[PDB]
Amino acid sequence: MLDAFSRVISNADAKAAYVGGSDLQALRTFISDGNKRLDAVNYIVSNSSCIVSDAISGMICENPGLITPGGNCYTNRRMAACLRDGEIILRYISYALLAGDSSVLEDRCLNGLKETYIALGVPTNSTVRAVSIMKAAVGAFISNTASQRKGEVIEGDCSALAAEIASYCDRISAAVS
Amino acid sequence: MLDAFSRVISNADAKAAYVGGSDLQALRTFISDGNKRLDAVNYIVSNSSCIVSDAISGMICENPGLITPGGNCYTNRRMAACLRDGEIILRYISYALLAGDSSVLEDRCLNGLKETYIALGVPTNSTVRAVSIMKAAVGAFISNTASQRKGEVIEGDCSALAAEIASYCDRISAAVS
Amino acid sequence: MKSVITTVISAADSAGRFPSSSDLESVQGNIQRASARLEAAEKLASNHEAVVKEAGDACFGKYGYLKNPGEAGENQEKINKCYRDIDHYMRLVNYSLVIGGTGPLDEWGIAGAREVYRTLNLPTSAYIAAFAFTRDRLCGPRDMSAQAGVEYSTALDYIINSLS
Amino acid sequence: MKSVITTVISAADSAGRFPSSSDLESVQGNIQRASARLEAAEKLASNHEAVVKEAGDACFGKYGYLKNPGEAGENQEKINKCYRDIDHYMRLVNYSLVIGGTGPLDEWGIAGAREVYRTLNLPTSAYIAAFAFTRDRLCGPRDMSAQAGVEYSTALDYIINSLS
Amino acid sequence: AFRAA
Amino acid sequence: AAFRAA
Ligand SMILES: *[C@@H](C)C1=C(C)[C@@H](CC2=N/C(=C\c3[nH]c(C[C@@H]4NC(=O)C(C)=C4[C@@H](*)C)c(C)c3CCC(=O)O)C(CCC(=O)O)=C2C)NC1=O
Ligand SMILES: *[C@@H](C)C1=C(C)[C@@H](CC2=N/C(=C\c3[nH]c(C[C@@H]4NC(=O)C(C)=C4[C@@H](*)C)c(C)c3CCC(=O)O)C(CCC(=O)O)=C2C)NC1=O
Ligand SMILES: *[C@@H](C)[C@H]1/C(=C/c2[nH]c(/C=C3N=C(/C=C4\NC(=O)C(CC)=C4C)C(C)=C\3CCC(=O)O)c(CCC(=O)O)c2C)NC(=O)[C@@H]1C
Ligand SMILES: *[C@@H](C)[C@H]1/C(=C/c2[nH]c(/C=C3N=C(/C=C4\NC(=O)C(CC)=C4C)C(C)=C\3CCC(=O)O)c(CCC(=O)O)c2C)NC(=O)[C@@H]1C
Ligand SMILES: *[C@@H](C)[C@H]1/C(=C/c2[nH]c(/C=C3N=C(/C=C4\NC(=O)C(CC)=C4C)C(C)=C\3CCC(=O)O)c(CCC(=O)O)c2C)NC(=O)[C@@H]1C
Ligand SMILES: *[C@@H](C)[C@H]1/C(=C/c2[nH]c(/C=C3N=C(/C=C4\NC(=O)C(CC)=C4C)C(C)=C\3CCC(=O)O)c(CCC(=O)O)c2C)NC(=O)[C@@H]1C
Ligand SMILES: *[C@@H](C)[C@H]1/C(=C/c2[nH]c(/C=C3N=C(/C=C4\NC(=O)C(CC)=C4C)C(C)=C\3CCC(=O)O)c(CCC(=O)O)c2C)NC(=O)[C@H]1C
Ligand SMILES: *[C@@H](C)[C@H]1/C(=C/c2[nH]c(/C=C3N=C(/C=C4\NC(=O)C(CC)=C4C)C(C)=C\3CCC(=O)O)c(CCC(=O)O)c2C)NC(=O)[C@H]1C
Ligand SMILES: *[C@H](C)[C@H]1/C(=C/c2[nH]c(/C=C3N=C(/C=C4\NC(=O)C(CC)=C4C)C(C)=C\3CCC(=O)O)c(CCC(=O)O)c2C)NC(=O)[C@@H]1C
Ligand SMILES: *[C@H](C)[C@H]1/C(=C/c2[nH]c(/C=C3N=C(/C=C4\NC(=O)C(CC)=C4C)C(C)=C\3CCC(=O)O)c(CCC(=O)O)c2C)NC(=O)[C@@H]1C
Repeated sequence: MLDAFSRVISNADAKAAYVGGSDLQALRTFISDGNKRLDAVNYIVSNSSCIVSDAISGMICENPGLITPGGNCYTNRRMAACLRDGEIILRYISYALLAGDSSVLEDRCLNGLKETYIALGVPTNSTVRAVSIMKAAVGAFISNTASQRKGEVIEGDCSALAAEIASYCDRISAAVS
Repeated sequence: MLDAFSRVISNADAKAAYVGGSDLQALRTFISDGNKRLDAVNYIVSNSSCIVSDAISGMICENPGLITPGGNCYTNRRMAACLRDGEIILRYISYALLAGDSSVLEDRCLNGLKETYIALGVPTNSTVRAVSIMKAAVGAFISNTASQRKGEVIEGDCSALAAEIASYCDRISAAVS
Repeated sequence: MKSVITTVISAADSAGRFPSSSDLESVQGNIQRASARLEAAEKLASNHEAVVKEAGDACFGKYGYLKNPGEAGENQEKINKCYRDIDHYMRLVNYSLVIGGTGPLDEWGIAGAREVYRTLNLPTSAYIAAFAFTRDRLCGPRDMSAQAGVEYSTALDYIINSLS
Repeated sequence: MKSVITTVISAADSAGRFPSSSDLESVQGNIQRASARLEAAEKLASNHEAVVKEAGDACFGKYGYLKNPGEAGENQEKINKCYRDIDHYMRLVNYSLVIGGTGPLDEWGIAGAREVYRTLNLPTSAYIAAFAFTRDRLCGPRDMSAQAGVEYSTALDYIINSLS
Repeated sequence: AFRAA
Repeated sequence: AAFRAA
């Protein structure tokens, strides 16, 4: 798996060129803004439970047909597998946020996920909703604009981090879609 | 496995006591002097090839009977296995130096070494010699007084670390003895 | 006990590698962050009995039903054991802050918790409420420095997610 | 690529756990040490062609016999390949300095080398002579900062231990 | 089923 | 595996 730094090394290797200014600058910014990132990651792993239960729960309240005899969330065993999948998904997203790369979310999570859902009969369209609420919940907990959760981190700009985590959420839906 | 900090927690748990000043003090110096520790550990991993080869070689030049038909270092396959054992031992020593605890060297190395050597017929007395020379080289590469290796790290006091690494080398010798 | 060191040595031993750069560099994190978590740690030790009464109170103050017959706090015996567990948790919080990892909480607090509390009829929300108050009780400047309240709250948030 | 993040994230993925304290703390080691190794990285990129000629030079100065027929440097062509690899190693060194781990060198230079150099009859001591010169040619203040030199020598020492 | 499927 | 038994 790669991160922000080995991602540049991969791209610079393709040209057999040492890493210099152009590519070093941005990785220097990773460091500078690096403390914002660790908080960003912490805002996720600190409310990882609420985001998953809220997202699986929301996707069902809007589609009650899921907890119906014939729905993919019907029975305790299907509910528990879906909550677990949401937790796993939110976990790999959190990994890519700590690394500043999507390599780990796609290599170990989104690699064969949809096709997997095809076989089991797991609704990809509903899953894409669950992920959408998690993106909203996540996005809010990073900006510290959480409707209910209000922490005390020193104020600043985390829009690059929000835009980056949203992109990761977007490659999740894009993969099972 | 444990390190410097979790070893304190273990002893304080036995009393059901939070960790305070008295025990916090020592752990604070660990941090304080922590950069000398990182350096010392590097001095080992930096010359680990020379430290093992010189020691395995020494143990033989003083005891030619080891590379003789009947000796445990006779044949390439026994020599290579002895060099390998010398490399693994020094690695677990380096682990213990990085963590500030012997929990990892005795849990994962010295636990069943002697008895294993008894079974294999490996001379423990001779092994203790290789371990003894490794102690000297290591001691030398840590204090930066290496006859051949001379680096430029900022001067200071590393006797507590040297006395500390020596102690780990001693628990090896005492363990297979 | 999982820590920066314990993880870094475990990852290297698994591949039979001597410690390297990424390993020595990870411990440079300790030397930077130890101070903060070392602060709150001594904050707990220095005043852990006052924090636990506060946590204990809120728990039974929120859930009066626990003082009911056949319940978990039906008598001072079981009640005293409630405040006692809170302290066990709070003490492992102190441990994890000194370790700089979640080792103490994980092996001594979270492992088996699931089975023990269900088998003994102990409402998990009662635990969660005790640490949610404790976490929210923390006052930014007043009680500790900002980053010391971070490891403090991270640690408590950790226990909370483990109970939910 | 093995780094502070990749190691910490892989340790957590294996245990199915969200990033925690020692994970975020491990990367705080990143934010502290990047400067040093990042300095040395730009120093290579800016002047690696003088570093490889110097390294390539010392090598053939120490082992002149290699310019013999049926040798490894019997013709300028194979000679060109020697300096070329030296530059590969130095370029992966810069990679390892930017990554802050030994991954680029590990997979791109060190894995298979022994088999390749033995099968292709390229003396290992020549490589080590090139990287021992490079390491010791380093001048503390002159070429880079003090801690940048540490990361320089650490990387070069790593390549050497791998070939011995 | 993640591998096979 | 001789480390285990012995
Ligand atoms: C039907 C029963 C139903 C549920 C349960 C809803 C789901 C829903 N949540 C949306 C946004 C959202 N969710 C969270 C999490 C949450 N709120 C808290 O502050 C805490 C703590 C929790 C965890 C439990 C947040 C923070 C967010 C993001 C915005 C915010 O509320 O501040 C969401 C909107 C998604 C979108 O428009 O893309 C949905 C649908 N609501 C119901 O319908
Ligand atoms: C008989 C042939 C035999 C050998 C090969 C000897 C071994 C020996 N060396 C002892 C100490 C020691 N060795 C090193 C390693 C070394 N020196 C370098 O700087 C480099 C590089 C290398 C690796 C190759 C060190 C650093 C030391 C300390 C002093 C030194 O020479 O620098 C050792 C002493 C053991 C003791 O004090 O207990 C022995 C016996 N010598 C032989 O007899
Ligand atoms: C809400 C999330 C959705 C839902 C989920 C649901 N999925 C399963 C079971 C499986 N899904 C996976 C995939 C994952 N496991 C992983 O290890 C990874 C990451 C690397 C993922 C994302 C797999 C392997 C299974 C099959 C077996 C298992 O339980 O492990 C179920 C069970 C399906 C069935 O009924 O047997 C379901 C219901 N379904 C919903 O409605 C959602 C939109
Ligand atoms: C959007 C993400 C939020 C935000 C954050 C923000 N953080 C800081 C600075 C710091 N935060 C940390 C904390 C961490 N660093 C680590 O090593 C770890 C270990 C667990 C964490 C959680 C620290 C030490 C700093 C440095 C300075 C200080 O003490 O606050 C800032 C300041 C700017 C900067 O880049 O340092 C920013 C902007 N800002 C918000 O408003 C968000 C919701
Ligand atoms: C010089 C060092 C000494 C020497 C060594 C030697 N030992 C072996 C074989 C074994 N030693 C081990 C122990 C280790 N392997 C590990 O896994 C660990 C760390 C966790 C250690 C330290 C084991 C398992 C063996 C048995 C199997 C093997 O071939 O690897 C050999 C080979 C013995 C044989 O002939 O099969 C020898 C010769 N002997 C010397 O004379 C020294 C003092
Ligand atoms: C005995 C061990 C040797 C010794 C060392 C010594 N060095 C320092 C201070 C520093 N060393 C480091 C280097 C590391 N920190 C890391 O994160 C890593 C990553 C690979 C390492 C190896 C740093 C950055 C410092 C700060 C200042 C400087 O650049 O040297 C000290 C200072 C005193 C102390 O830290 O308390 C000393 C004394 N002295 C020797 O001569 C020994 C052989
Ligand atoms: C600022 C965010 C809020 C604030 C807080 C407030 N704090 C108290 C009193 C207590 N706070 C604690 C909590 C801790 N003490 C510690 O030792 C630790 C570390 C383990 C913490 C997290 C405790 C024990 C108390 C009670 C005893 C005391 O006076 O010290 C008070 C007193 C008011 C009250 O008891 O009702 C205040 C004012 N008030 C604000 O304005 C906040 C937003
Ligand atoms: C400090 C200990 C001593 C010193 C050294 C010295 N070294 C040179 C010239 C070179 N050294 C290198 C090595 C590097 N250049 C870099 O770009 C990097 C980073 C990748 C390093 C480590 C190179 C390239 C040269 C050759 C070209 C040059 O710049 O002139 C010289 C020249 C003398 C000679 O070739 O023998 C000296 C004097 N000088 C001091 O003051 C020392 C104590
Ligand atoms: C407080 C919110 C709740 C409560 C608690 C309650 N605890 C038990 C029994 C045990 N609790 C533990 C847990 C801990 N002890 C530890 O050793 C550790 C870590 C070091 C922890 C956090 C254990 C192991 C048990 C079993 C043994 C014993 O009784 O202590 C009870 C006993 C209930 C029963 O009927 O046996 C009590 C009453 N009571 C409340 O009201 C809460 C909801
Ligand atoms: C200089 C000290 C030595 C030398 C070299 C020599 N190189 C080869 C051939 C190869 N070199 C490599 C190694 C690298 N290439 C890479 O891809 C990487 C990492 C990205 C490394 C470090 C490889 C794979 C080979 C084989 C393929 C090819 O020929 O390039 C040769 C060529 C031998 C020949 O043409 O038969 C030579 C001679 N010569 C010296 O004198 C040295 C000891």
